[PDB]
Amino acid sequence: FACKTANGTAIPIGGGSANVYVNLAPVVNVGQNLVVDLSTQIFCHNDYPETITDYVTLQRGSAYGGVLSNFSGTVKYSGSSYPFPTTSETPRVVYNSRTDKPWPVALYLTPVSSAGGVAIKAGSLIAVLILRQTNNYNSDDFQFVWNIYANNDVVVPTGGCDVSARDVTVTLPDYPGSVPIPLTVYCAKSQNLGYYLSGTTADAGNSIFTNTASFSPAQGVGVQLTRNGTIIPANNTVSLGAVGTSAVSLGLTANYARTGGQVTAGNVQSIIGVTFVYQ
Amino acid sequence: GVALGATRVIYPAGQKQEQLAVTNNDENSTYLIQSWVENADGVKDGRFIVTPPLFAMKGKKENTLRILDATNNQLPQDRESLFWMNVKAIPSMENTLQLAIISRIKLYYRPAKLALPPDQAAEKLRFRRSANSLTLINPTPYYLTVTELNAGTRVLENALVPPMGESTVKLPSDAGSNITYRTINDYGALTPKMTGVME
Amino acid sequence: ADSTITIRGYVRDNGCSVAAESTNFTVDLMENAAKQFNNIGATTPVVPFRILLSPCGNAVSAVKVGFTGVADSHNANLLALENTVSAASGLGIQLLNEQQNQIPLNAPSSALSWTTLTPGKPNTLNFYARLMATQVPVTAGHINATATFTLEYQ
Amino acid sequence: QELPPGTYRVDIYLNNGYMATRDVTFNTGDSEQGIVPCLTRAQLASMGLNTASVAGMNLLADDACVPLTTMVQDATAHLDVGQQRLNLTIPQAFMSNRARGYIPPELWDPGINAGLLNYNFSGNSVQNRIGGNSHYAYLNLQSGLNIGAWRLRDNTTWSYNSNKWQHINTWLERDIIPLRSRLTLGDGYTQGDIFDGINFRGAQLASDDNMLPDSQRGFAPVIHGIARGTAQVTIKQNGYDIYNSTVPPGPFTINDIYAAGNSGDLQVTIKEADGSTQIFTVPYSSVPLLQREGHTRYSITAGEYRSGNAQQEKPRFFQSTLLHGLPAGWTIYGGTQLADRYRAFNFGIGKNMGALGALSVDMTQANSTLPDDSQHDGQSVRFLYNKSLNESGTNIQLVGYRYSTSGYFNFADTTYSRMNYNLAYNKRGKLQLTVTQQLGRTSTLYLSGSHQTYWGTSNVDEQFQAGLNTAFEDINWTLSYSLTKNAWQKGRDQMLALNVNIPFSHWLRSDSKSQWRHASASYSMSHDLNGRMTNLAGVYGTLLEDNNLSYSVQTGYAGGGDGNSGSTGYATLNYRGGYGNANIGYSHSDDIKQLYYGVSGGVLAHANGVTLGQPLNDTVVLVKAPGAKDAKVENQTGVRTDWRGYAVLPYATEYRENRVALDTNTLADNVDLDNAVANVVPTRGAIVRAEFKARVGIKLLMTLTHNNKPLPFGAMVTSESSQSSGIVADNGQVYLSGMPLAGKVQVKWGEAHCVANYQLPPESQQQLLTQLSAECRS
Amino acid sequence: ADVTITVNGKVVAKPCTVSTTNATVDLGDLYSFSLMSAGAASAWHDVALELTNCPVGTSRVTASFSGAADSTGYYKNQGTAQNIQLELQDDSGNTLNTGATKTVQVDDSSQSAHFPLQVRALTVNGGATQGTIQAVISITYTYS
Repeated sequence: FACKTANGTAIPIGGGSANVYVNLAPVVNVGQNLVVDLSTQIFCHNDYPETITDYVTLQRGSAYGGVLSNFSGTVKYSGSSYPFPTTSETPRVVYNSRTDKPWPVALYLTPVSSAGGVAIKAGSLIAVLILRQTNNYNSDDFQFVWNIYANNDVVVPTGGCDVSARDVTVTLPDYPGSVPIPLTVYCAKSQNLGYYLSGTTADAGNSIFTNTASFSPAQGVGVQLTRNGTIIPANNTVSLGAVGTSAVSLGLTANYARTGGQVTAGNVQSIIGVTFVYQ
Repeated sequence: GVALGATRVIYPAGQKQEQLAVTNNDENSTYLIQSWVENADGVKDGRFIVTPPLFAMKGKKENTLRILDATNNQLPQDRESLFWMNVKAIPSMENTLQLAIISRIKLYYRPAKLALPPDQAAEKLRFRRSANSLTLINPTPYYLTVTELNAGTRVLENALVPPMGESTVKLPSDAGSNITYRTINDYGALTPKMTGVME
Repeated sequence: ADSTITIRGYVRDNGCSVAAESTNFTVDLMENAAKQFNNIGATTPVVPFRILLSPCGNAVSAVKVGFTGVADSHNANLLALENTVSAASGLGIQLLNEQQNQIPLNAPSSALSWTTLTPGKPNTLNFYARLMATQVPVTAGHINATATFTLEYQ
Repeated sequence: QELPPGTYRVDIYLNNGYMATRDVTFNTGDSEQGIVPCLTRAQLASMGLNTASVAGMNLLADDACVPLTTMVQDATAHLDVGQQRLNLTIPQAFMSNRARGYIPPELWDPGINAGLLNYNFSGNSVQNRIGGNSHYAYLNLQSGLNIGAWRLRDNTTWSYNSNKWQHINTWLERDIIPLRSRLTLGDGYTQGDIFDGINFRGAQLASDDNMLPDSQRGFAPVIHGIARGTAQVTIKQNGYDIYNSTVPPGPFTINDIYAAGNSGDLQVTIKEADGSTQIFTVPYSSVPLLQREGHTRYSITAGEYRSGNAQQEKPRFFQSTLLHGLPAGWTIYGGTQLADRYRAFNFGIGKNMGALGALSVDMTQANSTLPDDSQHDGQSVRFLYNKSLNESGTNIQLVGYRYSTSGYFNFADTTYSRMNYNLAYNKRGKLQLTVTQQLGRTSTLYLSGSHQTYWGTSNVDEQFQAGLNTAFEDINWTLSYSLTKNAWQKGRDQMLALNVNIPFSHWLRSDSKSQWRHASASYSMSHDLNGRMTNLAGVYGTLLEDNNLSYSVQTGYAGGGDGNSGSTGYATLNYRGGYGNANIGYSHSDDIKQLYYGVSGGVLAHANGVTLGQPLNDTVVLVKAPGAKDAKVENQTGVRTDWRGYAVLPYATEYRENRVALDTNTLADNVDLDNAVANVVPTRGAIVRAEFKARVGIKLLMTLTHNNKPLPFGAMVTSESSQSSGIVADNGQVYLSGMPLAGKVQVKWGEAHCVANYQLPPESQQQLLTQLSAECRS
Repeated sequence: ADVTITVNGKVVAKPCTVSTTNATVDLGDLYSFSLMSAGAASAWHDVALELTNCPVGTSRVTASFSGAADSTGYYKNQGTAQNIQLELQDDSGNTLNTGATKTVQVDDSSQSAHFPLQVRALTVNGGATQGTIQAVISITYTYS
């Protein structure tokens, strides 16, 4: 029963217990979002199919790892979504092949945010897996913890919808330029949705954030926004309607705003968060 | 410490008055001003009007003096006319003695629209190198104001030549050869040295 | 040269500031209680009196000078005094140049001379005058008169 | 010469210089004549003596017999009672008011107490091909009011564009004469002397330079010596006698003439009356921070802060400045800043070495409290060298460097409201340089550079210019290069450009009455090193007689670089009406198409009504000559009277004489004055009347007799009819004016005898001058 | 903050309009009698200069002189008379040399500014010649 994979193949460390270094495709799904399939990676074979048929089950308590450790989902043991965190012991997969055959476990996620997500770095602990390899051969149970690290820094959905990306940075054509704001949002499922804003404003009308220029600050002009005629007050949820798998833009255009009087020339800088609302 | 505008006056034709600033600079002494014009013959006949003709001045002052016609076009308009402004300055108020001071300056009535532009006159004086003398003939309607006569070596005398006029001057024979001289412009300044042409 | 700046002008000529000198007489019958001298009695301490020929122009360079006054009857080259009962008797005033030479009264312009000047820098005339006992003797009294200098210019 | 000692009535001289004629008592003592007077200090101060100039004299009595030849050196008294004079020799330092052009300040004007408005509206309209039309509306507002010395000023505006008030600026102020200074309450800005320019509201008390005779203005090295006998010193520079005077014996000093370090150096030549000349030379350069010795410049500034940013604070403060001139080229100075979170203190001296070029180093330490309550100290220092003109046409105009700590900051760095103006990248040091070179006769090249370093970031801001002039005698050759570069951005900031200017008067008759002598054109080109070569021709000049209206025409062309080629076009007319000034400009550049209008003016609330006219400068004279209609005030452009007889001029220097001249030729045929010229010395902010005695009526010479005689000369005459009065010429003649047609005349010479009476025929009316003859009463 | 957006920029100052380009003042004609002493001078005379219609953020402008001075540093006459030099200063009493520069502020509202300046003339050596008088000076600008 030698196992391998392609990307990381981190060491079976302390017996059959291990770390792993894997790439990620966390997928927005109806019901529970996909996180990671392990048959994509884990190619285990029985070195002697003739002597032994390895009986690998998982014992319970195999939870997520790091800050992920507080969460629920399912886990597709042999394709069967069994509830997560692991509160029972699952059946066995038999191993009687020299073919490094895929290991049929895919991970699911109970979605709790709006469309949100948790970004994870490479190498950090993702999950803790209390497996258990007995065999037909004898009573050689050895039980072991497969720990999950990454080789990349991937965002996992926490809500049930999805955007183009979470990070857009722009610079205006300079005075009095104004830009359409390119981002589209789809879902897995038709959901009435909404959104509001976040950041320190300038105006009491909640429509002008400040220039947080770092060096050589231009002053007197802050951050005005619109959708198509529509100057937006901060922290007010604009609806979206029942949006499913169609990635729909939000019609937005960023703008200068003459805050006060004397206008200081120079450099301009501001970062703005958005907040999404289940409706 | 008294002074005038300048030295020389044109009355162009068509004019009305002529203005003349005169000035004492001293801040106490008082002066009485008479003003009268004679002809080029030195005869006072009141033909032109100076106002105010008689006054006084105590302290550092000034007066602008206006001068008017009183002939009504009775003059040969073919050429300019010389008169003499006669300016009497009187100290006002023990075995003493003082002076009165007169400015006697020229006057050139220039008529309207004479032929030659006046700058083009300085080249038109002709001559006749005559014995111990010189003849110096004006074909033009201008009074001519000449100095620095350096006939070769000898620096010689000043001259006024009448409009349509001439002059004959003395010549000491112990001189050089070439007639070299300067004259006066319409602004008092020296015109450059030129060269004389006789016969 | 996004904007342009221009001044024009000329210079105007100016004459001469002329300051005089008034001389008191304080001889007080030195000459006349002693003499008793002929009509050539121009024994009188002369006074160098000055003329301030300053300031002036620049082309101002040489002029013509001249004097007018009441010619005395005996010598027309003497100044008769004021016709005063409080005056003296038998005197006529002689003018002398800075070279101490008697000056012709009321001479016409034809005889005059071009007083050559220092352009710019100042000048000053420093002449003399005295009293010539015309009648013999001279009685006491006041010594009062006026005279006139005219300068015809360059 | 000599009379026995005692009291004499004697014409007191002072180096032959007459003062008065006092009975003076003499004693057998010490002079050239073995005798001493008994003089009083009250006499001597009444004679020219600065009494405090001689120490030990205030401790004396008032009238004690002054031991002058002993208490004062180089001091002789000499009586000559054959002419009764007292020739007195004194070292010049014991007199006063030797400032050439001194003015006594009690001759100064307060003025009137009266109000003031100054307005201006202007605006434009632009048509865009894409977008259209654009209309702009701004009216400006400057009122003021004066009571004696209470000077109150406010400015504000109103707005509207294609839209309201805004209160702007206000202060009331007043000077103090013995304190020689000026205090102001209200809006203000500080001065860039040691520290930086700061707008504020408060109290501001500053010494005023502009009281000085300007021979005191500027620094000059104060020159000391001692004359033995009476001498005459000539002083030269560049071969020119820059100063001459005959000098009395004694110690002396020189506080004199306007300085010029780029005239070379001083050529001192002292001719004592023997003929012996005390020769040396005197060096001269200058710091712009210099003081001439005895002066003391100061200010006292306090109040509340004003900026114009919403993100700051407006606290109270204080700041003090002071300077005083010193011997031997040394220079003390100093102010300091005293405010809330903050204190800042300079330390001083600068000096001219004379032979080595002038130089100054100064250093300031400050204590600071940042808005995150991190509190710091820091120091800074600055270095300024000057070296004057050499014989090779070469001037070192400025050498400047300044440096500071990291912990050094400014008060303005503290003023804010929220924390995190990027203060983590304060400057380290700053370099500047100013030198040109005279180029022969007909050329000159100008060279300038500056340099700026920061703590933190590795970026330096720099600026550079080189400008060359050549003139071929009408022809104006211009070639210059610019080069700056900046930290917050990218690109090398440069430009090369050129011009030749050409006038038109230099080809024609100078006395042709064409306006075409008052016209000129020029042509210029440039390139950016980056494709754009550009050029420009412009023809412009004056217009009808007073040139109050005048024209400007130009166009140029642009090419290269961005592919934005293009022709231009500008045509503009400006007229100045007597009521105020107005112009219209126009641009067309093929996409840009726009038109320009604006009317200013000034309003006066005075006692005789209200006056209207052109824009205003701070001190205006009323012209009061009632009856004038259209009056050419001489050397004054667009300046006439109203239909009433009044005018104004805003034009003012002050503490200085001013001259008021009027044309006769613009006058009417019936009104006369007495002197068309006035003269003033105003102060700052004042108002003057220009009163002139007008004489409306008929103008006339008469030749009048009585007792079959022209009456005796120079007698006095008044009109019984009019107010006008006259002085009798010879021949029984007098000219008068301002007269009616019929009436009667009073004449006094002895005791008043003559009374004449008259009536001219009325047909004598198209004549300005009439003449007749008559007799008197007596 | 579901999605954070970083927006940047810069504003730079552009040329405004002039109000004029065309300053010219004659002063009349006087006396080297009155200008006889070395270093005698004229009477001052006023000049105001506006520049209008300023783009946004533009705050300060430097004026950049040009003229033909002689070795005095004062400007050479181009008229016929001699010994005569020229005198421009600010109304803070500071010498405006050829080539020199001076930055001023800009009013926020009116998109414009002015230049309070004073001009007279002078002799240096005294006793100038009599004749004509000509003078022309140029000026360019930089923006801030």
